[PDB]
Amino acid sequence: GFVGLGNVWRFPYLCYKNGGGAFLIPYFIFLFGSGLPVFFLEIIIGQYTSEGGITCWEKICPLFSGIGYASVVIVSLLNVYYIVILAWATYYLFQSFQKELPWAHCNHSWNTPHCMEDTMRKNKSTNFTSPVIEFWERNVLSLSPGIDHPGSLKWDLALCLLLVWLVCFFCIWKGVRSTGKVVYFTATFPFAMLLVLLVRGLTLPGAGAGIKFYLYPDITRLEDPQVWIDAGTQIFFSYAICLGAMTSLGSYNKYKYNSYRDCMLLGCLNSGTSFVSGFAIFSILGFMAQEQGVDIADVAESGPGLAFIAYPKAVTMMPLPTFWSILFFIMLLLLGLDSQFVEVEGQITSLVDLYPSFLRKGYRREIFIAFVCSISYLLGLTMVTEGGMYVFQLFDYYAASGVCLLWVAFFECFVIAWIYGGDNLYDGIEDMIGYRPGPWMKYSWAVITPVLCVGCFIFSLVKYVPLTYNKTYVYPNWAIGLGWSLALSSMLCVPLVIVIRLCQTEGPFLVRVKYLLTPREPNR
Amino acid sequence: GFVGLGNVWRFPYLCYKNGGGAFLIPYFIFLFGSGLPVFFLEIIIGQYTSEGGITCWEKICPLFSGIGYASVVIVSLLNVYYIVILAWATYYLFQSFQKELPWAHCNHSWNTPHCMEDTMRKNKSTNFTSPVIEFWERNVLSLSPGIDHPGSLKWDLALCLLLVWLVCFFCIWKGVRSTGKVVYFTATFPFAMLLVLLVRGLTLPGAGAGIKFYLYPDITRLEDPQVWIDAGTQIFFSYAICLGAMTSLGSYNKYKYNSYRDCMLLGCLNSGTSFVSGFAIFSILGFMAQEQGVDIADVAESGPGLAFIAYPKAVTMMPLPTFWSILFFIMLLLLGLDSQFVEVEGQITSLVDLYPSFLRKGYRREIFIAFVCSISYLLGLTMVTEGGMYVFQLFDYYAASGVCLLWVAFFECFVIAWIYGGDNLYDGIEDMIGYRPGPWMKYSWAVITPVLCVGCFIFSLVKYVPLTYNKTYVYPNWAIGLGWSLALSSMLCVPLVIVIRLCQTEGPFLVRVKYLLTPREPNR
Ligand SMILES: CC(C)CCC[C@@H](C)[C@H]1CC[C@H]2[C@@H]3CC=C4C[C@@H](O)CC[C@]4(C)[C@H]3CC[C@]12C
Ligand SMILES: CC(C)CCC[C@@H](C)[C@H]1CC[C@H]2[C@@H]3CC=C4C[C@@H](O)CC[C@]4(C)[C@H]3CC[C@]12C
Ligand SMILES: CC(C)CCC[C@@H](C)[C@H]1CC[C@H]2[C@@H]3CC=C4C[C@@H](O)CC[C@]4(C)[C@H]3CC[C@]12C
Ligand SMILES: CC(C)CCC[C@@H](C)[C@H]1CC[C@H]2[C@@H]3CC=C4C[C@@H](O)CC[C@]4(C)[C@H]3CC[C@]12C
Ligand SMILES: CCCCCCCCCCCC
Ligand SMILES: CCCCCCCCCCCC
Ligand SMILES: CCCCCCCCCC
Ligand SMILES: CCCCCCCCCC
Ligand SMILES: CCCCCCCC
Ligand SMILES: CCCCCCCC
Repeated sequence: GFVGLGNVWRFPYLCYKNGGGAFLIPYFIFLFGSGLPVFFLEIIIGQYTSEGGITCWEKICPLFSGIGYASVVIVSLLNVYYIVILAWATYYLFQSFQKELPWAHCNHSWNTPHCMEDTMRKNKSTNFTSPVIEFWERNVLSLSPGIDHPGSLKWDLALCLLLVWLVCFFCIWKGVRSTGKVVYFTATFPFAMLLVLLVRGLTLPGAGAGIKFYLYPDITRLEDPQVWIDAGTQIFFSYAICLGAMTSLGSYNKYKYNSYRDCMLLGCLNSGTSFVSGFAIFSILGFMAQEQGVDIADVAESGPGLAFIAYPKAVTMMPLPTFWSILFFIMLLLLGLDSQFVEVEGQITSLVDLYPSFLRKGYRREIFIAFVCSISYLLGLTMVTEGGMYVFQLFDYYAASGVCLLWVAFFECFVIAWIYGGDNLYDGIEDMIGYRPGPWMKYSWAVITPVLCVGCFIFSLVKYVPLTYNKTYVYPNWAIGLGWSLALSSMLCVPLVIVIRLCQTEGPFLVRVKYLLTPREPNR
Repeated sequence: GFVGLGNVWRFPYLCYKNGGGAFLIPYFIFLFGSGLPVFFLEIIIGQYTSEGGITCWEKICPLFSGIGYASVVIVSLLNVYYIVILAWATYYLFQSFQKELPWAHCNHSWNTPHCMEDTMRKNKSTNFTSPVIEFWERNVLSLSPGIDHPGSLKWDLALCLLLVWLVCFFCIWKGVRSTGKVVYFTATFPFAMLLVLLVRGLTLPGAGAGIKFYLYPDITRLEDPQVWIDAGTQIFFSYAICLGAMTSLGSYNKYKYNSYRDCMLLGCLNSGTSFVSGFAIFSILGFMAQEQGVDIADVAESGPGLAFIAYPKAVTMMPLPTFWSILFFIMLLLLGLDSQFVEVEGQITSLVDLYPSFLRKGYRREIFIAFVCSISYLLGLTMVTEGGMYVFQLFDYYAASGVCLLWVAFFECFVIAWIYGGDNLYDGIEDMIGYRPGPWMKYSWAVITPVLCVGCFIFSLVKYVPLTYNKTYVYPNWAIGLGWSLALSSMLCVPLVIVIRLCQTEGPFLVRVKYLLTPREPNR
């Protein structure tokens, strides 16, 4: 279940946004420096404590327990916008049940008269747009001029959003497993369809330029600090780390269990599939580039939904457009639904034991399931509006990416490396997994991750570039302040809990900090 | 370790030889009818008996125990020629240690003056040959006019053959594990390089025609019975079934072990990698087809070594030819060496307990290791000669493929389905794997496999077409008789043992057959 939408949507969009292969160098650097390190860190914390996200930190250190609450805020904010991605896929699937796909040609009402089939884009107001972009913006999104103009709500997406929310609600309400029936179909189908797209994508006449764009890096983009943050957060996003799910996932694992092999295996496949999937989508872009006579960096739309622009273009070029289009949206929806079933249930599982005596399992719990879904439905309803795409971009860049992931990832390593000690963790690890691992992990949590986290944070601050959508829309100042509020909401959690914890322990600050620094029953 | 030279070399050659996608329909039919069925059959026999190839049949049925000896003959004959494939790869690797690859251009001594670089083939004695083919036939094989002309021995291959034989001898002699050190590098590297070739192969300008050739079938070829036999034996070859290795492999498995999941998983990946690998090599052929202005069915050489013609052509188009060429031959040699380490040690392990009191572990055993390797070295030395390629084709088509695999596969199912009973096996299976499986297996061993095995055998006999090499060389009558002798050697083992055992049990034939039909201590 390592495959998610991030690997097929977030990764391609981020890599496309950040030049070409210039994304890869920070991507693999962050992978081998922190990603697998912090992934194993959370997994082994879960195994050592056999406890949940917030509470395992309490076991490791009563102070700096705000990391757990920060994770809850991130997962909550993530679910609010992650579901809207599934809403688009569901709408596309519904539109893929018609004989001729709507985006195959642009002669319908919503298409701007300046549209022209990609086949004639080069064959024949110099700026000519494509049907695939038109359907996504003038039909699926009804893009408004700006975030300051919300406009009329699009009920089509709202209904699709309600459906996916209801599917998620019932699955959690009825304790339905994340993978339905046999896990194989839920597993091999994403691989099969991805390989179907890859074979089609590579075979495309323009795939050569796309792969060269995909792999050959640009050192100039490395100077811009945004690529380092995005690559670092990409890994943080795809592995679903710093959200408390992996700590819960490691909880179920037995004390005597070789989680090291699982983490490095599941870690490399999750990134490996993303890298392979990057070949397919970027191969499409090269084909679109030469067919349209437009540069690869400008042939697609640099906003979330690159998976909704290049991949539906491939299914159009597939032997049976309708057949393949339906299957793609099925696997796309499948990769998102299973993620939601696990990540949504994580916070309620985190919330139910967070505030007991009121959320007892049963009547109190069942209404809470709808309560979480409904409030998050109204909040997720904002992205449905015509200008809700821009709000979505703020949620993607800030709520569960950007500085927020770096800050929490830093404190996860900062606590374990110094307050708890990387050497002290190995003593449990060799007891648990049976053998003491090498020095790659210890020198990553203590040095590589803290250096990478702060350096990206600091260089971001001095070289501050405001967030832009489609590299052409400048956000208003208030929206950036609103966007930072989501990030500040999660990051402020750690310091806030520290102050509360210190107050609880009346006494000299030094005595109080030392008292609560002591780990409390780390393992049983 | 499911990947072998069968998936990277045997499948491409067979598919290429038997038209295009017309190979696939019998391929998947035989897969789902017998391949996974007989694979699980041998695995579950090994698990139920926890005993070796010959002896497990004795447990199931003292009569029809010749299946074990037939497997020994097949594995022995297979090892004699399988090693010569590694000898070619080793020679290619040695030739890949030079700055410029020898087959990149044809201006050397061995190249016929009628050769012309593929780049100039279409750009410019109408039949013009290519350097890649020239290097393989002239420098690597020194192809003689016919099998009736052996000619001078090529010492280069003989030395390479001795080296791989010595590597195999020492690994078995020192009990070295099949996978050296960490299994990961022995495992992920074949996948990585295969995916490197696939990305390069698909990106090639002519990959479109090759995939269409690969997938779109021809019903006319289905009439020819040779495609059904080759597809059936391809599955039998790639899974290394009907050789007694899987029976030994299933022996190590615990009685309470879900081998069903392992078999269907390892079964589908082994065929899945072969199918994916077929895309890469056939993509190359389409690129060679359009660059040479020659049909895909005639652009390569229809003899064993298609992996030595298309794949080295691919690395000549990769960014670092020498770098990738060395890596390819490394993974090619890796896919063969590990197979030899396991399949060679299988027969000595089968021979040592077959004739005890003389092959005791130690001084008697160690000289036997060289004795098996040396005799098989002299026998494998025949394919090294200039005309030894044709002898190799006889070994490929007859010794461990063709009718020989069908006959033994038939009797494996014929014994279990009728003499032992498919229902009786399930009673153990539900006790072992914990749950009774479906009716797909039982109706395959009793109906699908026996119908497929005999039907291919019968239609082969009535529509007899003599074996040909490169679709242009007609073998002499004596060579076919020699070739059938290898096949008749293995198949005749079954009836021979039956007569010997019937003699052992003096009495009425009906009483004797019934007495030895009774299973003897099937499980402990
Ligand atoms: C899945 C992992 C192993 C990555 C896939 C392969 C990696 C190693 C990359 C590195 C360099 C790459 C090559 C670099 C340049 C080109 C030229 C282009 O016109 C076709 C693709 C091709 C030939 C690339 C194929 C893939 C490649 C070999
Ligand atoms: C909307 C923006 C401002 C985000 C606001 C986040 C609020 C709702 C969150 C973030 C940090 C949270 C606090 C952090 C720590 C604790 C200590 C615990 O023992 C009781 C709850 C308490 C006191 C939390 C209450 C709720 C809280 C204040
Ligand atoms: C690995 C398994 C799933 C097989 C790989 C994909 C299978 C399902 C096959 C079946 C039909 C195939 C397509 C049939 C025809 C063509 C046209 C050709 O010009 C490019 C490849 C393309 C577009 C094929 C891509 C691969 C394909 C989709
Ligand atoms: C070179 C060609 C003709 C192949 C010859 C194969 C010979 C060497 C093999 C094939 C079948 C074998 C026989 C089959 C069965 C048994 C019964 C066993 O209890 C003693 C060995 C004995 C009697 C085998 C002796 C060797 C044998 C005759
Ligand atoms: C000028 C009006 C702009 C309205 C923007 C609404 C943004 C909603 C954000 C919701 C965050 C939870
Ligand atoms: C006319 C001479 C032809 C010689 C052919 C030799 C074939 C050797 C076969 C070895 C089988 C074990
Ligand atoms: C081109 C005809 C397509 C008809 C609908 C197919 C739906 C398949 C769902 C698995
Ligand atoms: C010989 C010059 C090209 C580099 C070859 C490197 C081969 C590495 C094999 C592991
Ligand atoms: C300028 C502020 C407009 C409304 C912002 C609402 C944020 C939840
Ligand atoms: C016509 C027979 C030539 C020699 C055959 C040798 C077979 C081992």
